[PDB]
Amino acid sequence: TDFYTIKDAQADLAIAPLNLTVLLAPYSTTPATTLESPTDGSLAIPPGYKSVGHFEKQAGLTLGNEFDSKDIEAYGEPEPIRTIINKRTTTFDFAMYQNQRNVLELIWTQDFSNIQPSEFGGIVLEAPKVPKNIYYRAILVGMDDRNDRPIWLYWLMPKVKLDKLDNQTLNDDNVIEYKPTLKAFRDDVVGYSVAQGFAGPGWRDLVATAGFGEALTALTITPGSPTVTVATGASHTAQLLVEGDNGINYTPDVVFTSSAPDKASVSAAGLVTGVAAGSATITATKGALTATATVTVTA
Amino acid sequence: TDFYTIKDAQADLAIAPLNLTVLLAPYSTTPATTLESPTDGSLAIPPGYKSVGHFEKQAGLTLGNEFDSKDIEAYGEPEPIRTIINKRTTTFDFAMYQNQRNVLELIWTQDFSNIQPSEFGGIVLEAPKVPKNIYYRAILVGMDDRNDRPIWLYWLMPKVKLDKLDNQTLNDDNVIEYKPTLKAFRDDVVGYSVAQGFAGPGWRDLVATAGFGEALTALTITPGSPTVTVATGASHTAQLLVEGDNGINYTPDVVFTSSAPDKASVSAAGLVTGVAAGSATITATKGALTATATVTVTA
Amino acid sequence: TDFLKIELIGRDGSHWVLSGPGMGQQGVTLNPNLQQFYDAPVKTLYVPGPFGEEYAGKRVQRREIVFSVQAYDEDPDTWSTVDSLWRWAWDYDEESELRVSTSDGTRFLKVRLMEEPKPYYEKDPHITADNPIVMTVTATFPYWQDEPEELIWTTLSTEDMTRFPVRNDGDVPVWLKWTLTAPGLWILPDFSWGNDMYSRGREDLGRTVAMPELVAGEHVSVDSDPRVQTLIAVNGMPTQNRWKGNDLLYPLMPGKGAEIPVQLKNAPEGGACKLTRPRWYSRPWSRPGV
Repeated sequence: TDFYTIKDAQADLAIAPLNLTVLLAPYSTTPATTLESPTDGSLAIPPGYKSVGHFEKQAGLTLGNEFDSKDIEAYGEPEPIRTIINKRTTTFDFAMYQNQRNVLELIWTQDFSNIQPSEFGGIVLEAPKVPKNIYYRAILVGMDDRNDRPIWLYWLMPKVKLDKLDNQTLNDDNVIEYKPTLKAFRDDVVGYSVAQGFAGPGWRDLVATAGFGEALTALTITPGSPTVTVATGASHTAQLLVEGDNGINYTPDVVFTSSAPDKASVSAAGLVTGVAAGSATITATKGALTATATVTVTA
Repeated sequence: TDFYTIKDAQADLAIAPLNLTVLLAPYSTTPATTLESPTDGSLAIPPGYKSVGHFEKQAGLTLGNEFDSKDIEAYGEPEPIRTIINKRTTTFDFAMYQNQRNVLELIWTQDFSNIQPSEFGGIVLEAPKVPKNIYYRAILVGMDDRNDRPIWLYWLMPKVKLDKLDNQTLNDDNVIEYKPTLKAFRDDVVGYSVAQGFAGPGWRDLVATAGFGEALTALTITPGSPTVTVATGASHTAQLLVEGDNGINYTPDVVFTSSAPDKASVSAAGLVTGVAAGSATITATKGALTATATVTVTA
Repeated sequence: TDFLKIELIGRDGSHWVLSGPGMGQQGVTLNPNLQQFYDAPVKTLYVPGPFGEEYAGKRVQRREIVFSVQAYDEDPDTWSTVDSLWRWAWDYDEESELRVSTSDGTRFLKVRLMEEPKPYYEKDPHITADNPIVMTVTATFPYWQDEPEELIWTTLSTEDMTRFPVRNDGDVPVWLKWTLTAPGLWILPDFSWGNDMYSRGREDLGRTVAMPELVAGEHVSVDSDPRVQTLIAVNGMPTQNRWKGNDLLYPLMPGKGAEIPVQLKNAPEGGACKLTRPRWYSRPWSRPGV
């Protein structure tokens, strides 16, 4: 076998976080189990998560993994036979620009919900007597826009705490930025400290190549004998689902066509509307794969 | 004697890993003893070894060797009389680009074979509650193609473990790269922790110069009286082997010719086909060396 | 390494390979830095003398071996099983065997728990499922042993005599055990082998001791070691009571051996004599010396 076939490298599996955002929520907010909308697989942020807005570009966002390790020595062996990873510490840091309430609360370890602006809008934010140990929920979601099929790759940290804050320098040519480091702790309710996830039409394309589940080879359809009504009513339209053999809905990816538009007019989303009584053929195509469904239309 | 003769340097013995790949396998996979195919000496990767894909060019792949030493000093000697290398630790690191399952499993020290993509392809990879001590088998194979005669030089590490993971920086102009460091442990079944090997037609050219075995001086051939049949059947073709005095098959390197193509027609690989009854001369040449065989052909 | 293999046979008969070929197959490996494991601890006595202190003798001490093992597994449940089995392989009252195998053969030490083991790290061991146990075992008998050599001599004659071939290949003296059947008058060797511990090294070179006449059913065990009584009758009779201030005083000195004579007389139905000779060493391995 030649070297290229052995390497079998795919460039499409390289994902560039073209636009990234960090969302913080109070510890009372229900943690985000996934960022994929159940109804249509879009980007769905749970309520309570609020973005920290813009942050510095050159600094970027840095994710840090620290391993505590211990070598195990054997009496009859010169090298260590095993190593134990006692713990894995996850942190992330970035340099926020905006001066909004959640950013300032995170920076000062204080709850500024009771801060009432003065008659002319001025506010004063006092640092607490003793620093307050406050935990938040973090969503670090980035988007790679490729051929109008975005890939949303995200990190979920159900419990983050301000670990350190670097010195900030005031320069008459630069805006004031706050650069905190946030350390992730394990949440008992969800059972993990950090999770990494992927979503989007691009990831739907690339999941089989990445190797999660099984490759798409068969294109099954929702029951292929639906009854629709010409007259307006409950049964004047019917929705069709196009699924793969690996339990993935490929309806957005496939192309809906109707061989007999007079009987059932098919939309892009997969809605067949009864127009004239008889039988119609609905076909959804995706590359080599094709689908077929015979729709009955009644006046 | 002049330094040219005394140095006797051979630039051909300098091998550049022009294209390199890293293959990882689960610890249950049978270790690779060699990467040379027993049939034709081509590159053979055992089943279960999967490539990690593209990795960063600038970082390259770095192999680290660390020696733990102890000086033995004598009472009647000022300098240490001896030194003892208690152990040698081998590691290697590199920066993967692709976001595939084996890469992510290595990064997170978790098995993701049971991760089912959601209805729209999204996946979520939670980090383990306790980091898991997982071992893999590594093949680091590089190829230097010179004069269309590649040299495959490889490192076999039957037992590798994630020792440490470098910090990830997310920049809106760069893809996400995972930079692991993998430490090699000694596998009891194969008896070594790291091995280095060479293969390929270029290496077959360079074995004698490198100094392994003995130099090719005699070009012997398979028994020189093969009987072949004009009529199609079991004995209508006969295969000839060209070996050296050092026990190396030089059939691909030598050139097969037939003095009497009417009797036995010889192919490039060394197959003589009976065409007309009689006797034929088959000659395989390599530089100054040559081998000859008198083939008998029967109607 | 393949030059050294360490095994443990527990009080319950479990077999563990701590080091060498096949180590860690039962889940437990041996950690480095084990102490008082090789040489038998001996303290030498010194008494005041004209030029300081004069040598007065030696006393061998019991072994106090402090070592550590590592119990490991991939899952905490099986790790707990392995740790429980390892603990079950030990006891305080009864001893367990610790074998060392090298090119010089296999030598074992009988060891028992001196104190409670010290297991696990500071956190709960189910996290790592790979935890060390610090063992403080003791060898009341501090000498490494091989299987003792047993020789049997059965005779049907009333009067007979035999020559038992005996030799001490170890570096320490050994004490012989005799099993004599009854009835009959036995004469057993008590050769000094040049040992001068009773100021009779040359006088007792060919010394023989006559046991009391044994009545029917009074089979005797005659153990020369100081730990055990010399004469024990299997039926509880006081055989030593008829033996008139006499004893076996001499062990088999290292590097010495011969054909020791055993005589039987007045035996209406013959008799059987068994000689057990221990093989004691001060090290787990050593080349033979002579």
